[PDB]
Amino acid sequence: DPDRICIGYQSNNSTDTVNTLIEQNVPVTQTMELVETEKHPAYCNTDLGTPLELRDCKIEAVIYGNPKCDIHLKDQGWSYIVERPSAPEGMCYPGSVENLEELRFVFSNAASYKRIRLFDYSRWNVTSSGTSKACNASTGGQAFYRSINWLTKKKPDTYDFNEGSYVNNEDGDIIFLWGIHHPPNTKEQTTLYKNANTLSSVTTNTINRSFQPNIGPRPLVRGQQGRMDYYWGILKRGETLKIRTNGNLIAPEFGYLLKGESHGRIIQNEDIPIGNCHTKCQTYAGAINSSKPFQNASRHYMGECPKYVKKASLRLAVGLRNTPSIEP
Amino acid sequence: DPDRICIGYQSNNSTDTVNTLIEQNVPVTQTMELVETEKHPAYCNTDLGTPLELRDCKIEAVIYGNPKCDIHLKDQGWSYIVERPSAPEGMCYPGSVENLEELRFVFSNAASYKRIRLFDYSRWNVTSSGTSKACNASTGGQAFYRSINWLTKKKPDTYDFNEGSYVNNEDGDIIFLWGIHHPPNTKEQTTLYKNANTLSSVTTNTINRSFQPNIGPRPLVRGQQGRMDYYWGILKRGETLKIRTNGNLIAPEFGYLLKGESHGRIIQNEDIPIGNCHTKCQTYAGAINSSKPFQNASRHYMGECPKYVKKASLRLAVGLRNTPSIEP
Amino acid sequence: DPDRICIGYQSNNSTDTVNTLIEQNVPVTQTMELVETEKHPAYCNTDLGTPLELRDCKIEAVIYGNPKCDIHLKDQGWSYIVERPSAPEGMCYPGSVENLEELRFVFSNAASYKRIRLFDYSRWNVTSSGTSKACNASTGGQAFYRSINWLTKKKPDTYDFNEGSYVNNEDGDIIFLWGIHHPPNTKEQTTLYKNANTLSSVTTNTINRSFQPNIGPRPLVRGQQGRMDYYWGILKRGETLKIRTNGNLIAPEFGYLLKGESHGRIIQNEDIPIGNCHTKCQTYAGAINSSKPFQNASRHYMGECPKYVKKASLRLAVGLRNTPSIEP
Amino acid sequence: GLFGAIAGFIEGGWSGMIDGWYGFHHSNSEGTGMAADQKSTQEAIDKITNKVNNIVDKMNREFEVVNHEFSEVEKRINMINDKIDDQIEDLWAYNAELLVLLENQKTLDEHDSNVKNLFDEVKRRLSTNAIDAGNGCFDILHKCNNECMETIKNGTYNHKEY
Amino acid sequence: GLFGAIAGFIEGGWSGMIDGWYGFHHSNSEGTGMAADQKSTQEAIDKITNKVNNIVDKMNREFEVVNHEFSEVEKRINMINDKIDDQIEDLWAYNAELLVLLENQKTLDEHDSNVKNLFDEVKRRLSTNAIDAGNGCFDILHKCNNECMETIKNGTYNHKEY
Amino acid sequence: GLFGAIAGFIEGGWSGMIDGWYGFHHSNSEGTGMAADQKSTQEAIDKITNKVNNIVDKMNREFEVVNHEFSEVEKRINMINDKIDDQIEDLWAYNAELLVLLENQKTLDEHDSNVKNLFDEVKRRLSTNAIDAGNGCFDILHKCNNECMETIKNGTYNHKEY
Ligand SMILES: *[C@@H]1O[C@H](CO[C@@H]2O[C@@H](C)[C@@H](O)[C@@H](O)[C@@H]2O)[C@@H](O[C@@H]2O[C@H](CO)[C@@H](O[C@@H]3O[C@H](CO[C@H]4O[C@H](CO)[C@@H](O)[C@H](O)[C@@H]4O)[C@@H](O)[C@H](O[C@H]4O[C@H](CO)[C@@H](O)[C@H](O)[C@@H]4O)[C@@H]3O)[C@H](O)[C@H]2NC(C)=O)[C@H](O)[C@H]1NC(C)=O
Ligand SMILES: *[C@@H]1O[C@H](CO[C@@H]2O[C@@H](C)[C@@H](O)[C@@H](O)[C@@H]2O)[C@@H](O[C@@H]2O[C@H](CO)[C@@H](O[C@@H]3O[C@H](CO[C@H]4O[C@H](CO)[C@@H](O)[C@H](O)[C@@H]4O)[C@@H](O)[C@H](O[C@H]4O[C@H](CO)[C@@H](O)[C@H](O)[C@@H]4O)[C@@H]3O)[C@H](O)[C@H]2NC(C)=O)[C@H](O)[C@H]1NC(C)=O
Ligand SMILES: *[C@@H]1O[C@H](CO[C@@H]2O[C@@H](C)[C@@H](O)[C@@H](O)[C@@H]2O)[C@@H](O[C@@H]2O[C@H](CO)[C@@H](O[C@@H]3O[C@H](CO[C@H]4O[C@H](CO)[C@@H](O)[C@H](O)[C@@H]4O)[C@@H](O)[C@H](O[C@H]4O[C@H](CO)[C@@H](O)[C@H](O)[C@@H]4O)[C@@H]3O)[C@H](O)[C@H]2NC(C)=O)[C@H](O)[C@H]1NC(C)=O
Ligand SMILES: *[C@@H]1O[C@H](CO)[C@@H](O[C@@H]2O[C@H](CO)[C@@H](O)[C@H](O)[C@H]2NC(C)=O)[C@H](O)[C@H]1NC(C)=O
Ligand SMILES: *[C@@H]1O[C@H](CO)[C@@H](O[C@@H]2O[C@H](CO)[C@@H](O)[C@H](O)[C@H]2NC(C)=O)[C@H](O)[C@H]1NC(C)=O
Ligand SMILES: *[C@@H]1O[C@H](CO)[C@@H](O[C@@H]2O[C@H](CO)[C@@H](O)[C@H](O)[C@H]2NC(C)=O)[C@H](O)[C@H]1NC(C)=O
Ligand SMILES: *[C@@H]1O[C@H](CO)[C@@H](O[C@@H]2O[C@H](CO)[C@@H](O)[C@H](O)[C@H]2NC(C)=O)[C@H](O)[C@H]1NC(C)=O
Ligand SMILES: *[C@@H]1O[C@H](CO)[C@@H](O[C@@H]2O[C@H](CO)[C@@H](O)[C@H](O)[C@H]2NC(C)=O)[C@H](O)[C@H]1NC(C)=O
Ligand SMILES: *[C@@H]1O[C@H](CO)[C@@H](O[C@@H]2O[C@H](CO)[C@@H](O)[C@H](O)[C@H]2NC(C)=O)[C@H](O)[C@H]1NC(C)=O
Ligand SMILES: *[C@@H]1O[C@H](CO)[C@@H](O[C@@H]2O[C@H](CO)[C@@H](O)[C@H](O)[C@H]2NC(C)=O)[C@H](O)[C@H]1NC(C)=O
Ligand SMILES: *[C@@H]1O[C@H](CO)[C@@H](O[C@@H]2O[C@H](CO)[C@@H](O)[C@H](O)[C@H]2NC(C)=O)[C@H](O)[C@H]1NC(C)=O
Ligand SMILES: *[C@@H]1O[C@H](CO)[C@@H](O[C@@H]2O[C@H](CO)[C@@H](O)[C@H](O)[C@H]2NC(C)=O)[C@H](O)[C@H]1NC(C)=O
Ligand SMILES: *[C@@H]1O[C@H](CO)[C@@H](O)[C@H](O)[C@H]1NC(C)=O
Ligand SMILES: *[C@@H]1O[C@H](CO)[C@@H](O)[C@H](O)[C@H]1NC(C)=O
Ligand SMILES: *[C@@H]1O[C@H](CO)[C@@H](O)[C@H](O)[C@H]1NC(C)=O
Repeated sequence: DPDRICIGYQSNNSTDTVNTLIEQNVPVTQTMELVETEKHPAYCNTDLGTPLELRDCKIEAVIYGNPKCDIHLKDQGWSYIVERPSAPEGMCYPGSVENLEELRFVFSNAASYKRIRLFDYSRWNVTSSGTSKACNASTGGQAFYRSINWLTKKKPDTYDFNEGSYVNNEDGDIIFLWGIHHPPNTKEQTTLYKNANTLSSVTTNTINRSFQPNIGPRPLVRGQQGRMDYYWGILKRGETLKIRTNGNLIAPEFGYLLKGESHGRIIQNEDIPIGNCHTKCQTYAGAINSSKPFQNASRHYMGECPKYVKKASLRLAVGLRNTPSIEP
Repeated sequence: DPDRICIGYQSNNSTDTVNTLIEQNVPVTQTMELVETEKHPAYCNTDLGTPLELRDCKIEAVIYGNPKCDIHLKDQGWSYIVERPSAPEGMCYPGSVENLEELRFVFSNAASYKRIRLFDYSRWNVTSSGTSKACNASTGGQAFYRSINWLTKKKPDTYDFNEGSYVNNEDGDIIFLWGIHHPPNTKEQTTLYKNANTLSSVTTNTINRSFQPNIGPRPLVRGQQGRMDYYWGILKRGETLKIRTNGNLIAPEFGYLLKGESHGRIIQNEDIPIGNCHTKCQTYAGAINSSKPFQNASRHYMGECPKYVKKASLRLAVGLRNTPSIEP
Repeated sequence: DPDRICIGYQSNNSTDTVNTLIEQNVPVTQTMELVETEKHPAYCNTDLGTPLELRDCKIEAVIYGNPKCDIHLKDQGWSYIVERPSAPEGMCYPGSVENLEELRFVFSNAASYKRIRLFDYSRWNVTSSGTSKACNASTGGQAFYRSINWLTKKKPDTYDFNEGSYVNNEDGDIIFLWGIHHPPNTKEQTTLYKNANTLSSVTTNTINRSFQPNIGPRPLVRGQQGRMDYYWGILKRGETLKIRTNGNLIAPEFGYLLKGESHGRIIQNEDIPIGNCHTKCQTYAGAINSSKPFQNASRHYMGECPKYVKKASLRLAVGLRNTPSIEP
Repeated sequence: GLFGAIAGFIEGGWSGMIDGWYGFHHSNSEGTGMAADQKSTQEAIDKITNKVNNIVDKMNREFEVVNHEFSEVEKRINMINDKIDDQIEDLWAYNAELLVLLENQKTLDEHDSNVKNLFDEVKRRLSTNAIDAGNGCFDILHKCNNECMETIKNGTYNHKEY
Repeated sequence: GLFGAIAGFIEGGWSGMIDGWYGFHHSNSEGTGMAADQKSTQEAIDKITNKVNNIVDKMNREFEVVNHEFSEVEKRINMINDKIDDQIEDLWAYNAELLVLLENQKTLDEHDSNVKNLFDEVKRRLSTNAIDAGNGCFDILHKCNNECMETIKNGTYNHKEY
Repeated sequence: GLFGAIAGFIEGGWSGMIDGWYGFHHSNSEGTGMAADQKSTQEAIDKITNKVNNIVDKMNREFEVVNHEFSEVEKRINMINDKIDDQIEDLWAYNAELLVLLENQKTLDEHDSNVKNLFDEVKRRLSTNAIDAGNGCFDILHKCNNECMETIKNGTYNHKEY
């Protein structure tokens, strides 16, 4: 009978629940999910450009110019590198790259390269462009690295101290590459290089390195008891590279003029394909398109990405405790 | 006179106090301590097994087989290593181990080793099993490392290029060890090794290393002006180790077949004894048996351990503010 | 008409506002700023003493004793080092310091040094105190490093194996320094050092190093096609340093007896001056005098400093929400 | 809950109140009404909006984990790098999880406070002219038409008139 | 405290109340009783249990500091490794200390809220049939036997009967 | 605010109250007075002082970033060192910013609670002898001289006398 006024609050059919410090699965009228669990499982383009996919060749194989990797000889740029673990081609002639991790780092952190000829060994006083069964071209014939040149003695038993200069007049720093061949016998040393002990020096304005061969039989790898030690250096803008050898030098032929900065990533992934897509956020498990503060895709990402959390869900209460409704 | 109903809350004789952001030493009816301060000051067994205690010998002394450490020649396993700082025996013949920290790491991170004979130097064209006053056995006589073998020239002034192969057909990777001896005089070089300059090569499928001696008088250490450089490598499953020397090589005799993964710890502690105990949590200051979230024992632990905090006490309020009681 | 009592709270003319999680720019009666934004833009003295300013010479130039840096030959101490990027003098004769970062670290982490004479080369069987146009003194004449001595052959074509000992009987560890000169021609090698290939050994109780020259023409740097490799070692209390050379050794003359521990900082700054001030907190952007918990000066500091935050302001509410006043 | 209004002295919500979190029901001679209170509702919207924007801003500061490669003789450095990435990720996991548990507790209590404050605001304005029923409802002791009702809702009700 | 009940309008606790945090005292013609209120007590137990379990869960995520060895020419790396271990340990020390200070503040206030809510729950149910004494006690204006008392405690008391 | 007193049922502050945050105004036959309540004010001062000292103590634990130098062949280590310094600095930025936003929210609510508790403390002590005006003021139903007023303020007022 008396006139009445009542205070009330919203109830609704929301099935949303949140966790609080003191309470599990509290029903609330409005929530928001803070973890993005949706992604596009592909390696997409970013604002820094297209990923370089290496299906056949590891990075060192491209740089040194393994003759099965001629598709990569062209001047190229990338936002990041996808190196397939299954990629069979590395260094074709048995031997190790000194500071391999630092080489892959400086190369991959660039945005692009131009291949620069440092030397022409046709005019040199040696037999140049030596080949090996270890380093077969894709067309089948025995070949060698495109970036470094196997110099042997001139046919009438001659290998004098040959030297050359290159001046970096390019617009950037150049990666230059070389090898030192170690024959298995003292017989092979003299049948290739004439001299029983050689001095090979690689010098610039800042670097001062020399190499003698270390003759002795190594275990057979890809049909070779011989071995090469692979080396690299950086020739800065305006610096002069000087090489001097009387044998055993696998001399620098082509260097790599690095330009710009990529995401500086080498992703070692097999089964995520390169996509014809554009993304603001590329994770190592695929591309994300979200305004949510978190994602559970990968801790490894590039661009502008939600923070990584190993959690299915973080639901934030916006509305109030959802109660069974009463009649006003 | 009127009937009465009253609301009240618990008071008790608890002396427990907590700190809040706004209040120090608040009395509360029930609390829980979150920091475990009790531990058993011993090095106990874990689920990964028994700790290896090294009272007499550092790890490199065991690996290279310092002849005072023959108790450790037996095949062994461990959950972690307790290396007593006072342990006197290291490398008996003066000289340094290249990459000593990485050797101790890879060795200690294994769960066990088997000593594998790589070579028998009785059949070689050299005087093998050379001895030194620097490397006395425990029984008193002059001896040498058990894992590497001092090769000198054959008595009628002969040391040709001797070479051998070992193939790893074991079920795991092998640590192999060698040395390069550097005599103090050019006289000693020729009275030991015959050749004034030698080439010693240690090669595998992946590694390519060669060594020449560096003659010159070093300061007297343990009665020697001579010096050895100590080296190590890993021979992977199926790889071939090839050695070639005409002098100065302290050649590999016994390698270490590593199996499994321990806690991968080397504890440098003097006064905490090895215990006949089992623990779920072993800290570097002793074993913990607690469900409390924190401990103030050590930041260094293995197993399933409470988080380290440098705090005596973190008391959490469970009950309410404890007040002086009033009569209902 | 009835007697009245009212509860009220403070309003004032404060313009102070704070941010809360749920509210921006809330007016409150009393606040405190937690970020210190005031500093003295100078490099001041600390309790560890006065900063060493290097305007003219980098640290390696002082240690090796570049003859333009004679002002720094005096025994010296510091709390930290201010190395001006513009400082022109480094290594005067072209070549690189092996492990340069570790040398600068161990030197800068000391509190002071005494220059100790290790050797006198006037009594040696060589022409000592060789000079170069590359290493001019400040007074103009051609000179050389004060800490290492250019030894060439004795005038009547003689350079035998010369050797010497130094025993560290000083109260601390000594940094000792040396070089290996690499001539551009085989002609210069024989006109300086007589021998076409030399053995230079630098040995102590623990270190065992030997060096041969690597002849070949390097690019012209500061008028030299020749090159030096620079080396350093630590001679511990009671250790003996032994040197042995028949050429190419730039032999150790003066070592550095390190004492104590500084802040162990090398600040690479141009435009912040050294100040005649004392501070409890020295940041890399200047000295702070504050009890506030935070500062936005620099993440790099020494002494007792507020925590670095990249924020203009963090204002903490002390009083209550400031409301427009009402009449009691 | 902390303030005792939601699932408390007001036992349940109203399914009809769609455009607001808090509001009024009235009955008089002229009939019946139920509507959201836009002032109390909009104040709450502003507060949760500020909270959400703060949570997003504090979690979106620039962060990046570049993967690194190491040689077989760089095992210690490799383990140290892995430790950094694991332990920083672990501290961020704590921050994110704890912030949601803490702020969910406060958000639900803040709503409870908003309902109690609206109820108390009406109780004081009505004063001695209304009887508290103890379910969030007031029985008004005088005739209160739609003009009188809107005057209570928008807060111009002067109890001395009646 | 924040809600003004504990060490507030109810000046002290009861030493007799052992099996519960909150409860009732009654006096009528049939005599005297004091007992814990199991519903309000068990709700509080569940909340602090949830809090404790959350604190333990958020602090027990996998963590490990492997000690490393360094050469005399690895001083920079040695210092960098020591920095990681010191600065991560320092961030965890902040988290642990702050969480205990923050949650101790809230736990004591949550108990204060629980007492106030129980008092308010009884005050509304009694309505005009009881006088508030201002010490947590109500003087009931009608005869209230043990049946009537249990009806107030378990919350089936209808004030219109009296 | 959370407790509904500050900018709430007491609509504004008093510009005259300089030496305290909370206090009393009275009017009787003998005239007028306004003064801070030193007990409630000093309790609040102690709490904010404790909070500030805790904030300063939790932020002043020893911390140091030694700058390091790296060779051109130590690019990976250089990047790893930079990552440590950036990511630890980033976690401390979160801690500092969040702590100020969180504690500013609580400090303002704690003041609101302090005002409500003082009001409630007086309301209970006066009991049935005063009428609530709903603006933080009480009209006392008996003559209340300066002795009676001070007795309400310092909390010795016995309502059964009147
Ligand atoms: C780099 O390329 C090298 C050259 O490759 C060839 O030439 C290029 C242009 C392409 O045409 C390419 O397809 C060619 O293979 C390569 O060296 C070659 O390696 C292959 C595989 O190891 C060798 O094949 C084996 O040859 C032997 C001998 O064959 C002769 O004798 C037998 C018995 O009398 C006759 O039956 C044959 O007709 C020949 O007259 C065979 O014994 C062997 O057969 C066995 O193994 C195969 C699987 O490989 C089985 O299918 C069979 O059943 C047998 O079990 C192979 O056929 C080939 O001799 C060799 N050629 C040369 C010129 O060296 C080299 O390996 C490449 N380098 C690297 C690192 O890969
Ligand atoms: C490796 O073992 C080497 C051999 O050790 C010995 O043989 C083995 C099987 C055991 O029996 C073991 O117990 C033996 O010691 C070891 O070389 C030895 O090192 C010791 C200690 O430096 C030498 O002892 C000293 O000898 C000299 C000379 O002694 C003779 O002459 C004197 C004077 O005419 C006579 O009095 C003696 O009887 C001998 O005829 C002594 O001058 C000297 O005495 C002084 O020092 C001792 C403390 O050491 C004091 O107690 C005395 O008072 C004196 O102040 C020592 O007795 C021993 O000569 C030497 N032997 C050999 C064959 O080299 C070697 O050191 C071990 N290697 C390492 C790295 O440890
Ligand atoms: C280490 O010091 C070396 C020696 O320095 C000199 O002696 C000391 C004690 C001081 O007095 C100092 O002031 C002296 O310079 C130093 O070598 C010197 O380097 C300078 C600069 O490169 C050389 O100066 C140049 O000399 C040539 C030749 O000069 C003669 O011939 C011309 C033509 O016939 C005549 O005009 C002169 O009078 C001389 O007879 C000049 O062609 C050249 O002039 C051009 O360049 C200058 C700027 O440098 C311009 O102003 C002119 O217009 C021209 O464009 C310079 O004058 C000097 O010859 C050389 N001396 C010696 C003995 O080597 C060395 O560089 C220092 N080392 C390092 C690493 O710095
Ligand atoms: C190949 O041999 C020729 C002849 O020996 C070299 O040319 C000589 O180079 C030296 C040094 O630069 C000069 O002094 C001579 O004048 C040159 N002689 C002639 C006839 O040109 C040439 O440099 C050698 N090639 C290489 C790569 O070392
Ligand atoms: C990422 O998500 C955004 C937001 O949903 C997408 O942007 C919308 O795309 C549709 C279709 O083109 C438009 O109708 C909307 O207007 C867009 N919204 C905005 C804010 O631009 C976007 O297409 C998605 N990106 C990718 C690469 O799939
Ligand atoms: C990210 O979160 C989502 C949601 O929890 C995960 O997807 C679930 O994964 C579980 C466990 O394998 C599956 O059984 C469910 O079918 C998935 N549910 C949904 C709703 O998708 C996802 O696996 C998480 N992790 C990653 C790396 O994406
Ligand atoms: C010790 O000397 C003998 C004889 O010189 C070596 O045996 C010879 O080894 C070569 C190379 O393997 C063979 O070509 C010869 O046929 C072997 N001759 C004989 C008579 O067996 C033996 O290898 C040497 N030992 C070592 C360890 O080098
Ligand atoms: C670690 O502490 C636990 C818990 O107190 C111990 O386990 C108890 O041991 C006693 C005696 O054997 C038994 O009566 C209890 O039933 C055990 N409790 C459980 C949960 O198993 C345990 O013995 C201690 N461990 C060590 C190694 O001392
Ligand atoms: C861990 O915490 C306990 C408790 O605070 C420490 O033990 C106390 O240490 C002090 C300071 O040396 C002694 O004076 C007391 O006698 C100890 N009290 C108790 C109750 O044991 C312990 O030292 C702390 N640190 C470690 C490493 O265990
Ligand atoms: C300079 O030459 C003299 C003479 O050759 C060296 O003195 C000789 O040194 C050896 C070895 O220490 C001794 O055996 C001789 O007795 C010494 N002879 C004389 C006459 O003193 C001297 O050591 C040489 N200087 C350097 C630095 O090597
Ligand atoms: C740093 O600031 C402090 C505090 O303001 C200064 O110390 C005061 O200096 C004045 C003038 O000498 C004195 O009147 C005060 O008594 C000082 N206070 C204290 C607590 O000592 C101090 O001078 C400043 N330091 C520098 C180097 O400028
Ligand atoms: C530290 O904080 C202060 C205060 O925000 C900064 O000083 C301001 O900087 C801005 C942006 O350049 C200037 O426009 C203002 O004039 C400055 N305001 C005041 C009040 O000084 C200061 O730049 C910050 N950073 C550093 C490194 O000190
Ligand atoms: C919401 O749920 C109620 C209760 O089950 C139901 O009566 C109503 O139809 C639902 N609302 C819809 C479907 O919009
Ligand atoms: C608790 O303390 C009170 C007050 O001192 C005391 O009367 C009582 O005996 C104590 N309770 C015990 C010992 O159980
Ligand atoms: C504070 O502000 C008020 C309102 O503008 C003003 O009347 C008063 O004079 C100010 N107080 C001062 C200046 O002390």
